[PDB]
Amino acid sequence: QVQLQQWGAGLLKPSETLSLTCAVYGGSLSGNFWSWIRQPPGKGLEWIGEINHSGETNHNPSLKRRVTLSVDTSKNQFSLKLSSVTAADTAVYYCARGGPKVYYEYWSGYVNNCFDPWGQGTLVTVSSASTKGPSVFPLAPSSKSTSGGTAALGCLVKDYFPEPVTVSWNSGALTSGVHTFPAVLQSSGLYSLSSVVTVPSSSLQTYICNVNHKPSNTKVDKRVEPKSC
Amino acid sequence: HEIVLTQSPGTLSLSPGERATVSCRASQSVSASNLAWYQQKPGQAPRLLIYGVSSRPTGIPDRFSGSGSGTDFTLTVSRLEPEDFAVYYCQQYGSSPTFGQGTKVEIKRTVAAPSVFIFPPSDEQLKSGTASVVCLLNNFYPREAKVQWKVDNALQSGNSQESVTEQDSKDSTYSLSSTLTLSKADYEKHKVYACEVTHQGLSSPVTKSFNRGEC
Repeated sequence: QVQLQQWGAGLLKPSETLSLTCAVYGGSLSGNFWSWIRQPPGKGLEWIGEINHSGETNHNPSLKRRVTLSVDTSKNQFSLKLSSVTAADTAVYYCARGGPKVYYEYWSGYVNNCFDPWGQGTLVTVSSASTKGPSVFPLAPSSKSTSGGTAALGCLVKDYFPEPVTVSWNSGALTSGVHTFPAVLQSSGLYSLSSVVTVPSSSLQTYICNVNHKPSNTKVDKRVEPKSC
Repeated sequence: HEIVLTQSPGTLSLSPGERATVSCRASQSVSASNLAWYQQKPGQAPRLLIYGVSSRPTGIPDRFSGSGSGTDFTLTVSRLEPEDFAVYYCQQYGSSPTFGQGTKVEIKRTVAAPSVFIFPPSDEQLKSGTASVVCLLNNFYPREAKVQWKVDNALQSGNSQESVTEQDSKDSTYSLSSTLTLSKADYEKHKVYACEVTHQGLSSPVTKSFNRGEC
């Protein structure tokens, strides 16, 4: 079974050069093309490029003069460079085995340029921000955040970088009714998410959100008490 | 010339055990049978589901089939298993490899209106000079829910970001969170902050508002 192992820098500043590497195990680079494909968060797939064991490269014409593909046959690896990186390049980058080389009677070359197997995928984020700890603000329950015997509260994990952060409720004891939303990349380059929880009205009961950010090693235990409205 | 692939529909809402049909049209003819279908589950890499239009890789169950030619191709799931609800892409390799936008197969359930809550910014955040007003749309179906922000009945534009959860495993509903970010000064300059929600489960858009100072 041919296995693919991805690695490379997951953090870049704007205009820098993305560099990713993909090692092939259980098989050789010979006899197939090897492609890099990418997928922005919440969006579709986009074929970046392909390179074979001989060094021949092809790339998406929409990317113009950015793709630089390389092959290390001695290591059975292939690498992708994407210079002049921008915010539109923040994506999960997969490497996969492209089409094999077939030998027929009158023609020989590469066919069936589909992708199998796939790599695990490396998330490359483009941002001018550095490591920064989050600020946890209480989304407090009130008359505006209640519907009958059902109220809602939570926490806002604002301005942190990079991904990710973990949010628990009452040190993991509160799991039902919890919705931890995917983070959004703010215009400031910092991430931000919201973790809400639905509870009964009669309980309004201690609620504490535990936010953990490993890249900054910042842990915040914020108690959410009801406000007024 | 690149071959643009368009899949149909965008989202396919079916029940477990039903038949799923995903169409894939191309702007140009795909030579021979140079088309493949991939399946992707959330948080996972795309898996080769079908190669060569109709051929099936080793391990892929019999319920997945592929047909078509020229510019029209079709992926078919005869009996939708629970593990089949995911995104499906089509890719041509007659010329430069291009993908379709993708088709999401999700659980079909009854229309559920969102429970709309609103959260003012905390005093601790106002001390920092930024006001975040959060609007929560809890447990709704289908996923399509429009959130608009109105500051003193003035429609906002550009200062709002929303995030949606994956389809819940128990009730198959979605939840949405919309953050409206203003400066502390712009927050103190205004009074009424309202979140307007338009959803298929609502006979009219519901507005959850609060007046600054009283909240």
